[PDB]
Amino acid sequence: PTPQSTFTGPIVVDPITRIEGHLRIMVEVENGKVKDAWSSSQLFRGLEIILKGRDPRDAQHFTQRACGVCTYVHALASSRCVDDAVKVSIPANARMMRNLVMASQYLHDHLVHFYHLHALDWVDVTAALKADPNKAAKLAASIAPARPGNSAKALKAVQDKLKAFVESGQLGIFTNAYFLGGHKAYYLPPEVDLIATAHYLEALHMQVKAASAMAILGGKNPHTQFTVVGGCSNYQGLTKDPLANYLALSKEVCQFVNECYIPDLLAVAGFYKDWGGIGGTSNYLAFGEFATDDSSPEKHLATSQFPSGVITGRDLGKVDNVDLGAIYEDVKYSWYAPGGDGKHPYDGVTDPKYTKLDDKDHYSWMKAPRYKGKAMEVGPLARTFIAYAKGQPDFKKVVDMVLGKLSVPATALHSTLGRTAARGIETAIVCANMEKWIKEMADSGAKDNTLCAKWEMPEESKGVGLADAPRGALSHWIRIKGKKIDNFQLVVPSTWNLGPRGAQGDKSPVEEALIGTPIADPKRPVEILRTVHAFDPCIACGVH
Amino acid sequence: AKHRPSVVWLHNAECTGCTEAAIRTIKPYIDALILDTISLDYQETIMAAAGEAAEAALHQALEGKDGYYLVVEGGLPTIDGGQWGMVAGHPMIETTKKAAAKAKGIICIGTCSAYGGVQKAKPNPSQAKGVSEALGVKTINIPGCPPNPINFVGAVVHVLTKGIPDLDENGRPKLFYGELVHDNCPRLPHFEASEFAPSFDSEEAKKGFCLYELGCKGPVTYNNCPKVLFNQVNWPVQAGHPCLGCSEPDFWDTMTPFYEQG
Ligand code: SF4
Ligand code: SF4
Ligand code: FCO
Ligand code: F3S
Ligand SMILES: [Mg+2]
Ligand code: NI
Repeated sequence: PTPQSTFTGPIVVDPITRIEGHLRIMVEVENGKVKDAWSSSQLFRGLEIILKGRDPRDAQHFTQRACGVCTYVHALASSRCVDDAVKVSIPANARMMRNLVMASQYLHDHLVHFYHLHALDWVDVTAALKADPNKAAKLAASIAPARPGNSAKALKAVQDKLKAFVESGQLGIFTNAYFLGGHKAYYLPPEVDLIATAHYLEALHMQVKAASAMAILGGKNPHTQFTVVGGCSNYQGLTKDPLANYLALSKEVCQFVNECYIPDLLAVAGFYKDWGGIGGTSNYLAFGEFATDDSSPEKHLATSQFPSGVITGRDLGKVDNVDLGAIYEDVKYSWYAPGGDGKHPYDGVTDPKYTKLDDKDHYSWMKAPRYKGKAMEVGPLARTFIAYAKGQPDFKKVVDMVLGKLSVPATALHSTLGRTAARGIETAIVCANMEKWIKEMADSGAKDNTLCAKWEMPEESKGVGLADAPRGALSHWIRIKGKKIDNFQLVVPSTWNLGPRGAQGDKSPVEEALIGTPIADPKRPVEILRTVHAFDPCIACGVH
Repeated sequence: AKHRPSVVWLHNAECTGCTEAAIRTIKPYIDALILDTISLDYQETIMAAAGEAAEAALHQALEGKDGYYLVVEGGLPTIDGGQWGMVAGHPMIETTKKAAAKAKGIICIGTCSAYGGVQKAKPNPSQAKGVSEALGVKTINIPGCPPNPINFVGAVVHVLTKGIPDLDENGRPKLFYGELVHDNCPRLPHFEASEFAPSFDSEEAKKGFCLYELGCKGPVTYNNCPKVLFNQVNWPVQAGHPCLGCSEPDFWDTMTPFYEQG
């Protein structure tokens, strides 16, 4: 069964490594199981305060720096936000190019997350040295497609590289790893660790290609520079040779997704089936992404190919429509001044006020986003459930392929294992659509190269820009006054997922998912990391 | 066999775009770099250890017998004794100060660590500062938001094999920052001829005319973007968008509004 100690007391993990930003997690453990938790964000920058009084056209360039991991997504949200405020509808080619760059971001972001941020919570790299390459090559034939990088020869070279590294005594990024000398919560046999490790190194090279594909349309990665009010500036991105290169690179990345990422994910989930009953939550929100009509926020919600919606109490039989007026942020348990609770983003208030470390009344720089008083999980799992419930064909096939492979019910997905599987699921679906989306833009741009519409700056107005970034529902809200930024508020996926308690003391998704976490070894609490990393935390995003 | 020089990489007030930029290197790739060339001994984004185990890894690295080089990403929030930016319960200013003290060299990756960056922009609510200003020490600056991996890895390799490179008035290596973006721009003939796009939808824009009227800061920005490109495929102006001047100090306040020359 699931290794669990008898430990009773507190555990603090700071810093949480292998995420973006600065997170501090506190838990109370009783008999080897978490009974209470706190998600404490440790850095404030204040982009919302900085944008006040500035040119609305500049907003996208400031907000993109909210995060360099989910690069682009904020530039996109700000562009959509300001496009809505000036009431301009972007040309079809601009919609297509914007959505493709988002698709490329999904591929890059999820590949890096699984291998470079999450995998070391499930894979014991040092145990890879115990593996027999020939036995690993044979096992690789029984869990994944045939490929030269999985040969005994290739796996031996990886092992030999790793052995020389470890024998140097300079363990670098592996220094003091929780898996050193063995750990009861790590289940994988040495043969699987070796396979996973070879792919870890391959992903380091593959992510460089995924970034190149994105830069063809985006100008550069990190931090794209091709979006403008009314559309895009990259005319070259509509031409033949650049889009042929974009397809070739994308096809390489997708081959890696199907040959390595999904198979590695499935193997790992197969060994850790017990994690299908740990770390689940109940409410899911998604604004949707990849819309066929982005002429307004309403059209975005309704035409997103990855559907938008709201699920409550795990009821996959009732997907409600998103009510953008029902969103608000609380600050009761956050480091902000009193009187800022229950604010809708259009009326958002960012007034920083610090108290002290581990103050149970004020313990995070993140605000607490709530929907009609309920905490909402956002991200790949939310999107997957919403799409599955609505019978989205691509999601039904893939979710069912995963359930059929793991021999588990769909309810097993309400968990840390499901959350991890969901991220892989949508990566596979984006991959399946790349060739279709690229062809649509190629044909359109060849026919007519309009890429940016005409518009006018209003004296006064407001707007909202919606997006479903790799981590979930993203929204930028602007109030324009005197042709300037009067108020600008960001409500980011990691704010929904990892923020603190709301005005009712109600736990956030991550705090709630941490309850019931078994702790095999209090000194090396990998289980806490597994669940937290499953949400793919981005703290600079969360706080901005 | 051969001892690899120890590198400590700290994250302060940053977006992690600089870390992301670094792993985009292809000469060499990041794995070859950390397996063969250096010993990356602390890096929160990718290191296996967490919490106290990670803090111990840092302190083991700072006490290493063979010394270490320091890379700093992000600015330093100084308001309220530095408490708006913490790691392991310590103010970022305090941890960087401690690590800078015995460093063989200090490299600031990104405009944030070099000059203060985005959080420093008016009204600067966290009273953020660049490393050199906050610590009172000279630093090797590799600015840009984020800088090109060719520039960062180039500087690291240079520092470990040839010593400190020649630096400009702003601490930037002349090897990479000795030319204006504008001087190597393929649209320079349009500029000379006064052929400016008046808007992004215009035929002038479709014809690839100079973007100066649209705010391009290339003429006052030192970087190698048009020469080396990003991701081996593109750069902003090639993508039809003006340069924001992201490698210049306080560009957030000196280069805005981005779409104007005023
Ligand atoms: S310099 Fe730019 S890319 Fe690098 S950390 Fe700062 S904001 Fe992020
Ligand atoms: S686009 Fe910018 S860098 Fe290129 S020539 Fe015109 S002003 Fe100079
Ligand atoms: N994905 C992503 Fe970043 C977060 N959280 C944003 O938006
Ligand atoms: S915006 Fe920055 S990346 Fe180069 S093109 Fe201008 S210096
Ligand atoms: Mg906000
Ligand atoms: Ni992010």
